[PDB]
Amino acid sequence: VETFAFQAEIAQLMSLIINTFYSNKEIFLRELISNSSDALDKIRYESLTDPSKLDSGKELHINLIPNKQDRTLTIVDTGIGMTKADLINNLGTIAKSGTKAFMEALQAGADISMIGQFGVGFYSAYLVAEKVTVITKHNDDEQYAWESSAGGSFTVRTDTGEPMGRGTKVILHLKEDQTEYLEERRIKEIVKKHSQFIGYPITLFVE
Ligand SMILES: Oc1ccc2c(-c3cc(Br)c(O)cc3O)noc2c1
Repeated sequence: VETFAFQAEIAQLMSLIINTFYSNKEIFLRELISNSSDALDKIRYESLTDPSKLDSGKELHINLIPNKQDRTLTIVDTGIGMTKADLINNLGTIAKSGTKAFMEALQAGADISMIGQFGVGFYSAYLVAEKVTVITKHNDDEQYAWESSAGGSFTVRTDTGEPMGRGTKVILHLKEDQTEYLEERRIKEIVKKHSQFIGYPITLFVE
């Protein structure tokens, strides 16, 4: 298990998300589904010239898996997946510059819901999650698990869990007061409101 420090700017972003009074937390799901869509677009694009890229899984989709016993909401996609380097480099984002822009926008009157416009939507997960685990598999790398409960550090390890063919799984370990996001009707509402034009099947698992 390797432990890394967040860049100061990203730690600042995370504290802002965790500490700011802001009621419209539901947008985290839109942001994660958008990320999944982007990753699915990437593997589809690659497959247009090299169909063997889909040998690790032909179906391009997004699954939403609530588990009330574990208090987790898991978002699974069969997108391109991230390499170990992607994970370490802020989950494939340019988060330092994105955070700078986001901060400046907030000071000018923007609100947290606009986070995705700055390319750092992943971190909105911390609106509702006390811990986030990201399991990922790219065609050109091994399966890795990234994890952070904020507090300035994240870990990366090779994943010995259930193998995924290809793609990314974001496991949200929800805060005690945010269990509404495990309820079918609430999740359905959010998907319908914010993700109407995502061009991949979004399947909400039931329990
Ligand atoms: O260059 C990239 C950037 C992000 C992702 C992702 C990804 C990252 C997050 Br974070 C997420 O929530 C969902 C994803 O599919 N999978 O593969 C990628 C490749």
